[PDB]
Amino acid sequence: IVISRHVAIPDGELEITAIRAQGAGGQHVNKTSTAIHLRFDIRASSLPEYYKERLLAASHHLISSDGVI
Amino acid sequence: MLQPKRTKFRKMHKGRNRGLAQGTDVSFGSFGLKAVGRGRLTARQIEAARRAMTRAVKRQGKIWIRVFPDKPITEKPLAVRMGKGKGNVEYWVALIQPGKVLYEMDGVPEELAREAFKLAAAKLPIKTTFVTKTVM
Amino acid sequence: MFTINAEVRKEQGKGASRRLRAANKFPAIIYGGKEAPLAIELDHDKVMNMQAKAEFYSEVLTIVVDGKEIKVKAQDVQRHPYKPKLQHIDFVRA
Amino acid sequence: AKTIKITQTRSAIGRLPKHKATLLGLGLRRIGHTVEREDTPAIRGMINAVSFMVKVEE
Amino acid sequence: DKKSARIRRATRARRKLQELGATRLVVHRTPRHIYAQVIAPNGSEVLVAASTVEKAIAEQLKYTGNKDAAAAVGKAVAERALEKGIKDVSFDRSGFQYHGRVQALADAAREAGLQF
Amino acid sequence: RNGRDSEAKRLGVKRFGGESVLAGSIIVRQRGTKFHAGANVGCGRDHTLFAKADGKVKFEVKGPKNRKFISIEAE
RNA sequence: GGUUCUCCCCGAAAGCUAUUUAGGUAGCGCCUCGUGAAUUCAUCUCCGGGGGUAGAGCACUGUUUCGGCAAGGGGGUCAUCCCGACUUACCAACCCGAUGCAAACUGCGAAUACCGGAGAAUGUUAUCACGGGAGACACACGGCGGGUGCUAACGUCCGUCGUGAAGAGGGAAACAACCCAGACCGCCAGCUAAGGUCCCAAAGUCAUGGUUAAGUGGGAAACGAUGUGGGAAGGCCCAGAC
RNA sequence: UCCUCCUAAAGAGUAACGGAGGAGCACGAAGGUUGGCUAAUCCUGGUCGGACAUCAGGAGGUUAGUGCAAUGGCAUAAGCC
RNA sequence: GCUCAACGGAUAAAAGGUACUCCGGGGAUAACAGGCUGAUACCGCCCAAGAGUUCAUAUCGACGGCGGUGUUUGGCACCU
RNA sequence: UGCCUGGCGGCCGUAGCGCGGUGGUCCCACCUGACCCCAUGCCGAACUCAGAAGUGAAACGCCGUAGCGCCGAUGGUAGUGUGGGGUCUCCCCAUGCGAGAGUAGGGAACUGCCAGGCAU
Ligand SMILES: [Mg+2]
Ligand SMILES: [Mg+2]
Ligand SMILES: [Mg+2]
Ligand SMILES: [Mg+2]
Ligand SMILES: [Mg+2]
Ligand SMILES: [Mg+2]
Ligand SMILES: [Mg+2]
Ligand SMILES: [Mg+2]
Ligand SMILES: [Mg+2]
Ligand SMILES: [Mg+2]
Ligand SMILES: [Mg+2]
Ligand SMILES: [Mg+2]
Ligand SMILES: [Mg+2]
Ligand SMILES: [Mg+2]
Ligand SMILES: [Mg+2]
Ligand SMILES: [Mg+2]
Ligand SMILES: [Mg+2]
Ligand SMILES: [Mg+2]
Ligand SMILES: [Mg+2]
Ligand SMILES: [Mg+2]
Ligand SMILES: [Mg+2]
Ligand SMILES: [Mg+2]
Ligand SMILES: [Mg+2]
Ligand SMILES: [Mg+2]
Ligand SMILES: [Mg+2]
Ligand SMILES: [Mg+2]
Ligand SMILES: [Mg+2]
Ligand SMILES: [Mg+2]
Ligand SMILES: [Mg+2]
Ligand SMILES: [Mg+2]
Ligand SMILES: [Mg+2]
Ligand SMILES: [Mg+2]
Ligand SMILES: [Mg+2]
Ligand SMILES: [Mg+2]
Ligand SMILES: [Mg+2]
Ligand code: NA
Repeated sequence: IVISRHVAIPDGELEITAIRAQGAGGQHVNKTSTAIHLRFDIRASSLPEYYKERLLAASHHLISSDGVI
Repeated sequence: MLQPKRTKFRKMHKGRNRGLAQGTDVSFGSFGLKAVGRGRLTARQIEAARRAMTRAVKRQGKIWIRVFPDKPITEKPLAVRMGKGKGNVEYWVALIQPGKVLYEMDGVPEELAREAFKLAAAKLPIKTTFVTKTVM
Repeated sequence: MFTINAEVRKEQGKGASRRLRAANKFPAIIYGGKEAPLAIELDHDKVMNMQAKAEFYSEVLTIVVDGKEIKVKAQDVQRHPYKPKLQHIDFVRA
Repeated sequence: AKTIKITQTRSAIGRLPKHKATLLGLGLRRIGHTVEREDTPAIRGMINAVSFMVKVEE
Repeated sequence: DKKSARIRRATRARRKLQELGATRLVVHRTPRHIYAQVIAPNGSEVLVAASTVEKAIAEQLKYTGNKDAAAAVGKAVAERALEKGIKDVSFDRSGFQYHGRVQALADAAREAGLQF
Repeated sequence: RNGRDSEAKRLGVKRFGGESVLAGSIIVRQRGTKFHAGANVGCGRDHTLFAKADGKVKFEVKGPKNRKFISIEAE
């Protein structure tokens, strides 16, 4: 929701879905959607430049090649 | 954010909200916003109403908040079982009975009075009206 | 000098007074002095109009009961909590 | 002296134990059952206690 | 002060006597003219009160307000009590320390019939 | 934390006014001298008021402090 | 898990306390059988009782707003040296006035309930004691007072009442616990309760006034609107208004 | 396990993995009894000495204390000698 | 003479694993699913500070509020 | 019989506090003195003793005084038992009980026994 003392996330630019986890767990991890899958567009979010720019000028495994985290 | 500076106990019972109200007649200002309904006013609500009210008028006028939350309402964290003790204080509310004058105001023409009080009552979960100070 | 008609409260108490206030009247009590205070029922719309004037309480009033006329000053009034209504008034004789 | 005739008009089923005992202290057993009792203040109070399920013809 | 201090000193034993229900003999010393009384358990009426302030005991003494005058008063209340049939009483210091004039009165009355 | 308590003591007024008693029969159990020892009524170390004569209880407001006393009238 | 012929009579509990105890058991509470005994018991009225709950209040414990106030504080008028004057442009204790709030606040304080006494009526002794026999200690919903929970739950845990359990019949379409109501048996007899009366489907297309235009009736909030019925006043206006 | 308040619905009782605290002792004087005494705070003075010791007066009126928690008491003091 | 304190104390004296497992029971009680609820989730609406060159309502909407759905994770443990 | 005073009470603020006034024949109080009876955790302050020289100044009693304190109606409201109903975490209706606060006002205590002084 917040990063620095100045920039923050209004949650109106951050969609989350509840999907299933992996690995062990029994008949629970099968049905129950307990893992979180978070998507966050940067190109079209209320973030400053030098944040949008600095993300899109990076190579992190969380950042998709389409400017979405 | 109104709050009891150094209360006595942290958590208190839910209780009830039966009866009519006591802060009923306009005491301080020329006019006021009586509560026709019944319920609770979170500190966030009182703050938003006071801001929506003190901005509709400029720094002109004077406003009295005849309500103060002084009741800690607790909620359990998300995804917990029942039991294991009472929750944790998360906000403070003032129980409002029909008749409690929530905001008094003076120093502005009744035009600004009614307008600001409508702008404020838009931010409250409880029916309100507009009352004038009465005599005898 | 506001003239106010009236009637003696036939039966008194909470239930009767609530029936009264539902009948578009309301009670009031004239006391002050040595005579027994007079329990009065009296119309609501007239009186709620009268009290709207800033003179209703500063001046004197002529309560009419069985032809009798009483000069009184409204000492104390029980208003409704949130409705523009009156529940009761203390009319002090003289 | 003067007696008074009392009937039952409602069921004593969903009634409080005080009212069960009061109907017993009147002598009423059924709905429509009628009895005759001395008209004493104790009896008149015993009636206005269950005034909702007893009909009186003084 | 002085008066209420002594009175609260007395209140304890006064109330204890009022509890025990005894016909209590009371003493009120005073820089002059020591007084004495005898009051029934209900405490609203006395039976014997022989104090120096009576002119029968006035002249017969040098100074009302010495242990000797107190002894005369004690003998006087004792005689009047044995006249009133009161054999025994319970002494009341009334806050006064049972040392000087009050002790003189008490010893006198004790030797003069009253079984307190 | 919380969760503790103590078994209730069963204090109170075991005998009320106008209530015949025997000698020594307890009348009031209490902590303080909320009710004070009147005539024919004792006061145990528990501040328990008990009877000192077979009579009838009586509550009064004797005294300048209005403290309530409990007498027993052998009626 | 199962436990086998019949009728009649009474008929519970799912609570407390303790338990390597929690789904078992033991005493007691509740049922039954026998005996004994007292207005012994209940209800109503009166009389004597103690409370500190609801409500209220803010003297107390805190808490809260506004204002007046001001010891002090801290600046300069100060060097106007033992000492105090002013001001503070300001900072404010205490106190006062006006406004609320409290399960763990109370100088106030019910209704009820409970205890005790007396008085009649009624109750198949309705009561207590002992003895034979138990069962039961998994309770549920509804109302009322609550904690907890989210002033969520057919949630949970308490107090109290009712019901189901262990009670059928009528109503709520259907619907253990809601409303009416307690089934000994038979009747092709009647009056009623809740609930109903156009047809399914027994009973009013009932009578008098009203309202609703929505199929509202026959799901729902903030809020919004010349919807329409009413009431009370007003403003301007035949010195002719809108 | 025991104690105190509240929940607990003005008799008793009353549950929660409900809300707030405590104890597993101390004392031959901290008990008995007799006698005596009366607090906290603030103000004004007054050697350091200050906001705050001690001294005095005043206001106050028990807002102190109660060997240790809370409640209930406690001026006849249960408080201090 | 016992922190027999698990404090009505079962012995003077006793810790674990089991996915190699077994038996007796339970939906009295969990995992899945259905259920009641709707915190959470999602969706809509009210207010309008502001942003929108000026202009709140093209578009967006602070501080706050009112609901709907029953897609999530929960809650309860009602069915198995 | 009237007043004043002292003791012991009933009663516990309609009785207390304040403000103004007044009292010394008796009483009471202050007071004088203290080797002593006794006394201080130092002090004849207090307690105690031996007396009254002096004063009602303080104290206390009494009178007036509402400035508080206190008491306190009548109605109305709140709450509530029982029955019923709703638009139901809140109410309404029929009935019974009915406050609290506040208001009008009241309010400068009343009183028994004994003893003394004075009037008589
Ligand atoms: Mg009513
Ligand atoms: Mg129980
Ligand atoms: Mg309350
Ligand atoms: Mg069991
Ligand atoms: Mg059980
Ligand atoms: Mg409930
Ligand atoms: Mg069963
Ligand atoms: Mg049935
Ligand atoms: Mg049926
Ligand atoms: Mg059916
Ligand atoms: Mg249905
Ligand atoms: Mg029924
Ligand atoms: Mg039959
Ligand atoms: Mg018929
Ligand atoms: Mg038909
Ligand atoms: Mg429809
Ligand atoms: Mg209780
Ligand atoms: Mg109770
Ligand atoms: Mg001690
Ligand atoms: Mg002593
Ligand atoms: Mg001691
Ligand atoms: Mg145990
Ligand atoms: Mg064991
Ligand atoms: Mg292997
Ligand atoms: Mg198996
Ligand atoms: Mg099975
Ligand atoms: Mg499930
Ligand atoms: Mg289940
Ligand atoms: Mg369950
Ligand atoms: Mg299923
Ligand atoms: Mg003189
Ligand atoms: Mg002297
Ligand atoms: Mg003088
Ligand atoms: Mg009152
Ligand atoms: Mg006489
Ligand atoms: Na007014």
